[PDB]
Amino acid sequence: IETVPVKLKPGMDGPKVKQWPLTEEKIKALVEICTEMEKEGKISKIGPENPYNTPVFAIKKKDSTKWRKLVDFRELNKRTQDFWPHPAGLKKKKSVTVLDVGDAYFSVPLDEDFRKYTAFTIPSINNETPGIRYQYNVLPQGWKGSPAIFQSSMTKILEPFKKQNPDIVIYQYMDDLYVGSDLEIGQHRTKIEELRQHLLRWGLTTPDKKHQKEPPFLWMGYELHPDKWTVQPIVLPEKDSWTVNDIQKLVGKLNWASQIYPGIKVRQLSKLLRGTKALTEVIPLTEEAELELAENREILKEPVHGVYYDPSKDLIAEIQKQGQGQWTYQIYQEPFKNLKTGKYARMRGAHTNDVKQLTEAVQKITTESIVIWGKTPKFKLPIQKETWETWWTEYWQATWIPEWEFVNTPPLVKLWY
Amino acid sequence: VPISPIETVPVKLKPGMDGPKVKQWPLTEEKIKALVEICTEMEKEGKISKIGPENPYNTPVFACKKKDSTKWRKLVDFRELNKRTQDFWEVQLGIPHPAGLKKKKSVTVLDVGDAYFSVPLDEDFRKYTAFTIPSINNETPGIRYQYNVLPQGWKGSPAIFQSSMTKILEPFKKQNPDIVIYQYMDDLYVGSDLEIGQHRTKIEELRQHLLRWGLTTPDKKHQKEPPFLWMGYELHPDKWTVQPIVLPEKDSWTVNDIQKLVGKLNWASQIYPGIKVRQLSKLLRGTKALTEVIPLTEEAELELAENREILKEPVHGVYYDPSKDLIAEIQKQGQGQWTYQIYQEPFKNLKTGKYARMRGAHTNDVKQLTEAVQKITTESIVIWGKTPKFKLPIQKETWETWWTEYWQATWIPEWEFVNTPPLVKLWYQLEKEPIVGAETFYVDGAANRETKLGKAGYVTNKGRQKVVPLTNTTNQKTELQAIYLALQDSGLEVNIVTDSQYALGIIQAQPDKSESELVNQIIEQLIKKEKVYLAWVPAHKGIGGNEQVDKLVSA
DNA sequence: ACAGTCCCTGTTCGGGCGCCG
DNA sequence: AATCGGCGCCCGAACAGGGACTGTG
Repeated sequence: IETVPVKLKPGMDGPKVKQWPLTEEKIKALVEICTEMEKEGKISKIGPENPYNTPVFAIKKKDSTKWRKLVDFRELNKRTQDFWPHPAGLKKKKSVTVLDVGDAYFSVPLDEDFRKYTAFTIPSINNETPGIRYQYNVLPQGWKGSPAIFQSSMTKILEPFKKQNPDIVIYQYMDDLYVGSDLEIGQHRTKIEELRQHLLRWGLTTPDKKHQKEPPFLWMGYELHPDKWTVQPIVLPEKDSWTVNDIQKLVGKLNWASQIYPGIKVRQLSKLLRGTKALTEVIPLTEEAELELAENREILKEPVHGVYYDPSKDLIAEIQKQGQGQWTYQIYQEPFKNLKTGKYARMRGAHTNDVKQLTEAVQKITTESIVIWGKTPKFKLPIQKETWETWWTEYWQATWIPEWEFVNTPPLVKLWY
Repeated sequence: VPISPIETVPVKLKPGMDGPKVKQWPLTEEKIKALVEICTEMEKEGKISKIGPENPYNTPVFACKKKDSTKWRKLVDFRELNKRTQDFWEVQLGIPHPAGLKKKKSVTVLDVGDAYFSVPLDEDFRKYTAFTIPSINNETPGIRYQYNVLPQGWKGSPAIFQSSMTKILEPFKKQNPDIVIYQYMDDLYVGSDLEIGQHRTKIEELRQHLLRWGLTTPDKKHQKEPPFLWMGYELHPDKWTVQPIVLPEKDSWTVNDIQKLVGKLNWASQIYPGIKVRQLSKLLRGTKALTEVIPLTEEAELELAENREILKEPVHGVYYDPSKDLIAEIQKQGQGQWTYQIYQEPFKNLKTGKYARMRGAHTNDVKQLTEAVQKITTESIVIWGKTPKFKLPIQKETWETWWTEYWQATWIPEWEFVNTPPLVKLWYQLEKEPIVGAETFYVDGAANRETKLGKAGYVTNKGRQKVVPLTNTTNQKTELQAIYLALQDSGLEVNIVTDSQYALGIIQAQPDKSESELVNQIIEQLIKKEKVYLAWVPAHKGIGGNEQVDKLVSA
């Protein structure tokens, strides 16, 4: 099998990203994995004359004890050449199952002139030894170009199964295969096992999970049900008595919401506060203000019109920490033109680990963006950079890694929950 | 001893570059005679070859005394070749720390003699390492040489030697999986649990293994007996300490001297608990004149006295036990300063440290405590590969009310409370609901972009008003100045309504210290109050007193 | 829309300490 | 001091980046 020539995009060098410290638990898993990969010729040792590096770490698989090596190929993917219809019904299916088929890439060799850019360094506890560096000889998991080079082989493997089951939607994104159907949950999981055995005739799938029936909060990114995803509307308070403070909060909330909803009006409401009154003073709503409020309630209840996805523009996701384990998020491409607004609650680290929560929320939001639009959004994380970099790898279980940045947000997002 | 038969590392120049053509500067006769003796020796030994006029490159050469040794070190100013040499990925990711060493029955420390001069250099790259040794008589032309081995001062030499040493140790390390070999540059900490007799047998097998690869372990540099001098530490069998620290004693100090004092005090803080350098580093602000003399402030001298006081007594650390839990305890020493100790058994510290970084213009003790917990977490992963259990001077309910009310995601791993004052507290708390029977203050401020003059005032529901004129200010400062006015001219319970997200986000984060003098004045008022409710309204929307005060300050 | 100013964060570099060649 | 290389840490400061506010018709 001859290799496909791969180039970097014009005027860009390879990645040069330092390796971050890893726990003994993770180093022992990586060393075991890589020693076996070198034996089967999938990777090979290199030296410091290769000036490129990409961070590596290990994750524990979904409902399993085995480890998966994850490379942070984000920088290489930005710099890799681009190669050459998204199923709108996949988000309409009842059940959708995510299969890690990344192991198939290790059977296709990589262009020799390109392997230098896939270099990574395994660290050692207490810096006992220098870093041991490897590069890839085969298509690597997590690389943008692996699914494209393997695309021809993937359609060939799936074509018999897709004609035997034409009612099943099969989408591919990086290492993961998204399998959607409208069957019942039990008959659906059997069809997934049918696909797993069909793949075994060609390429090996992740070892099955310890559970055959959905265990509590262990199949979060595995068995997802898109037809039950709900959008979070913007709501206004319902009070019998309103104070000056209550009306000020309302006007400020409505005035901000007027950037997303055109028909929002605040004129008759601000008239009620025309004096210089005390915050606790009760203000009776006039007939004009009650109608304007009731009309704003209607506008916020109807969905927004004329907001469509642009495949050329990046997706952006913002998350707000609302407290009590609840997180609100919005996915958009242009400011105030949201493609989706959702809410997440009851996540692991129940009532205790904020970072484990945010890391899980980022994965489900990303999962939703892959299912709906086939892209991954750039995240604006409400967390300190060092707080996140210290702990996020401990709760990650996805095969992809979205781009993110960190922001210090003013606590006036009280407009979503 | 022949040059190592290990294969050279392919080295290239940067694309479209040539070699260095730097002329040799004059040298003193003491260094010339030392360079000649050295060069004729390492030509016979093969490390160096003579070159002719075909080689058009050159690089200046000098020779400094070896660190605590009578031998001369041959150094070359390859600053021009390093700019033209390809980039490398350095494999040395950190420095080994004694606190991460486990207990072993037998310990040996080795040292490779003439380390870089044992590893050969890529044949194609040798032409660019040309240098000239100027003779005593200026009529004689002088002998030009090139390098056959890794030169000292070339940017690729450390990485290539490190990579080469690992390949040489790999067969021996695989043949003996139970022997621990800490490899840093050319110094080898070898540790095993065998008996002292069988251990010396394996050390000789290791020394012979390195000798076959052209790496001599001289007897003068072969340590077989505790205490061990390793990486600037003293490795006693059951304790470890830092080699003697010498703090300079001077009547007048300069920037350079303070910079040295700061560094050595940092280097001592890994095992000496309580080192403070905030006031000594404060003297480094603004002055870039390196030989300028700085008078020691009262706080700096007091701080130096404290450091010298705890430095006269020797402190030792313990080694690591993988079976026992890792524990870290933090204390708040000064303002913005923290110290911590990592141990397994109480009063037997593995290592100590300090965190004193000011993150942000405005912060509180709870933020800094969480920043120090993060720094310790990372440090523990590097040394021991695991996260320690924490003992923090903060109440369980104090932290619970902070992380539930803060808008950012903040977390601290498993920790327990210790009642070691001074404790970490929230000095004030903003009310969640407007206070009944509290005067409501509508504040705002404005400023001119060119004139830099501005106003700041308030209006109340009791009819009380105020407007203060300000000079050399900004929009952000006047809205902060307006809130300061409302806090000044009110009782112990006040409701404040601002239109400034900037001012609101600062106050809502509950800072207790700030780089801004104005914010610190606001903080002092907020701790004095009993109930404060801060509200936000959109500007220019005809709302309440916000409209009244906007016209007052915009005029 | 578009361009400034203000303020804040994060990155890099200057000095220092330490290891070693 | 002139006069080198690689790594880690600290602390102080220059430079860049981004978001909010304000001023223009």
